[PDB]
Amino acid sequence: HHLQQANIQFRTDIARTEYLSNADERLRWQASSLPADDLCTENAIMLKR
Amino acid sequence: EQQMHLNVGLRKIKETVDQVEELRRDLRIKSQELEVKNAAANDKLKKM
Amino acid sequence: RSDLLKLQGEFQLRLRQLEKSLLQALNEVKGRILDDDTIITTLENLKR
Amino acid sequence: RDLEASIARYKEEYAVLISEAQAIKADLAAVEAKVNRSTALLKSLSAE
Amino acid sequence: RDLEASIARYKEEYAVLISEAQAIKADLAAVEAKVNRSTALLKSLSAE
Repeated sequence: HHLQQANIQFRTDIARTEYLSNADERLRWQASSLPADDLCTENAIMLKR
Repeated sequence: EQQMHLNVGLRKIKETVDQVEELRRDLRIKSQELEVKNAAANDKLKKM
Repeated sequence: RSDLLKLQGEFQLRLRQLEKSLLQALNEVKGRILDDDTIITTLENLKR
Repeated sequence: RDLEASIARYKEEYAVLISEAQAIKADLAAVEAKVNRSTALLKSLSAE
Repeated sequence: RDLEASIARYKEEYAVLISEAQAIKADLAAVEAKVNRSTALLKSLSAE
């Protein structure tokens, strides 16, 4: 919301998990027994970046 | 980096479309050569 | 359900390699595509 | 003998010629096949 | 017309033939050149 009031351009379609990780990395994360959950995927991105 | 590949990939396809256009022109030219060579050879066999 | 998710995971993986490899083929070929018949065969196999 | 001498050389030449025309026919066959395959490749690469 | 029909086919066939013989002549030329070059290589490799 704040970026909108500041006229800072950002896309509102792509999810944060898709923009911060690739499908190849998510495939390996599943093989490592990471639960198929968006919050769990967000945690994996944090554990990498 | 992605935009670099797309521009190269697009330009190779566009060049390819040009190549077949002249190759079809070459194909027509080679057909004309066959017509000339075949006609010249037949008249020579006739003189024979 | 479990088998399909494994199958669909591999299938989506393969398509990503296929679009990457096909892009690489056009980004690493010199001159024209038609000149090297190997590049033409590789594109057909990747497309197939 | 003067005619057999005219004919000999001329016919040898026309055999060299019709063979040359036949060789070009193979070249045209290679060209036309390359046109169709590259056109099919271009049609297959239309989506990409 | 029956003779012109006999002759047409036979002469087309003999043109395909003399062209085939000429193509083999190129093959023999490639073979004989390969013999001389490999023999010279063998003579050059005699000391080694």
